[PDB]
Amino acid sequence: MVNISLRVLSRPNAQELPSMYQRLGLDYEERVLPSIVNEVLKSVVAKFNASQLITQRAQVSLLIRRELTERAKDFSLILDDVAITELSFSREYTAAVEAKQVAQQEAQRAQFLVEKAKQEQRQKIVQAEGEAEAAKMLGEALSKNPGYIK
Amino acid sequence: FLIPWVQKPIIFDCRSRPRNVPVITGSKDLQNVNITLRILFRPVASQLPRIFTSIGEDYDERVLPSITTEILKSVVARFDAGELITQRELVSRQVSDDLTERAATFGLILDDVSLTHLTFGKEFTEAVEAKQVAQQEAERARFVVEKAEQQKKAAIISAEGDS
Amino acid sequence: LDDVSLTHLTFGKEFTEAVEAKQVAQQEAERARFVVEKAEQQKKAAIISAEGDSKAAELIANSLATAGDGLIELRKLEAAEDIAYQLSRSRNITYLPAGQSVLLQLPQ
Amino acid sequence: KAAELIANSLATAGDGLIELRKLEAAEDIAYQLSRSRNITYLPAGQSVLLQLPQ
Repeated sequence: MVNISLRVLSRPNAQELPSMYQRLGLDYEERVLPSIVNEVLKSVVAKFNASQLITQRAQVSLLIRRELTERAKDFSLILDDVAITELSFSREYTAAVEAKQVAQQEAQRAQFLVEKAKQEQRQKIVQAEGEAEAAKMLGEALSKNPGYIK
Repeated sequence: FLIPWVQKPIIFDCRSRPRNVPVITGSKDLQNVNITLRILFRPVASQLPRIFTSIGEDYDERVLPSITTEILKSVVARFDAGELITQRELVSRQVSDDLTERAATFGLILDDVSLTHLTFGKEFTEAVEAKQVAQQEAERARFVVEKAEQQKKAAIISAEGDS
Repeated sequence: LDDVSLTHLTFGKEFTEAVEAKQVAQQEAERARFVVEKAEQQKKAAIISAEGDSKAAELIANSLATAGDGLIELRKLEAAEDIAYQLSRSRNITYLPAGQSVLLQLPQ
Repeated sequence: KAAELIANSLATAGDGLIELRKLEAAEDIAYQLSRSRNITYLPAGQSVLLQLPQ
């Protein structure tokens, strides 16, 4: 079971108003929206697994948006935006957030270590190069006679 | 001197006035870019009769937004988002010349055209921040290189000195 | 029936014992699993380090090859300096003596 | 198992992989065998507080 709250912004199409009134009535928003939204949301959600809902949410929201738009259009409604808000379980949501927080932090730290390793490797090479050129320079400099080297 | 009911003077302001036109355009990368163009322009004094007859009193509102949006989108499409950050001056110039060319037809002269606030707003901070961090690290790397050179130099001089 | 749920499986004395016992045992399990996974972490770290050095060596060799023999030579010197430092890492600085406080009497 | 994994990783990573892991370990061991840290210095001393007449 997944609890999701969909937020939708909508406006009627100005040209179709007479059709709206005839078919739906003045009450167009209350009668049509909840029905269509529940139907589409259920239909879309059914396709995806719970794990996907968490990672994939942007994809699901767009999918619901497109489907809802198509359905809404027949109603002569225009939807400016459709977004899923609050996907959850009571206790499970909290646990879910905690789990995500922890995993994210560990992953980032892992990258810290890798990055630092890279940095040290680079430092080692640069210093080796530096010493090398320093040696070359020193040797060339010695041209100020052997007393120089001594 | 005017004849009171017969003629009516329409006074236009020749002064340069700033106009900001916000435009949302896509870059070549298909990234959304919000740019507000700042335009300072004024009417050409000799053309006023023509402008009034053709476009009208409100010609600033009618012509400006259209041409500006058209040109800006056309220009922006050419470059990618990364170029927009580095290359900003070039883009502004190109927008300026093309805009001036177009504006001239209508009898408007543009004093200056400049891209202002390449965004979004969240983007202002994120972009600057990201660049800042990169810059700091890069420069520190610079310090490292310089310091290494200095130490190498010191070593050479010391050896010479001992010599 | 809307819902049926067991509530308060007890009794009271044992209830406390039960929770306590659960906690301790679970902690023990926590420790065991944590230690093993951490061992894995160290395992990984060692492997990554080895591969890291590995790549570093490859890169250094490549860089020296480009930079030529002279490059190699003084890298060798740097390394020698490092080795020498590590072999003996210590030193001190000398100072001349400081003084202590005293009272000053001003003459009349 | 760590040894085993390393060996396998080296195999995938090729010869170059093994060589510098070897130098890494060598440096590690050399490091611990002789470890210590010293510091550079900045010379200094107190100054004097002198009152000037006005």
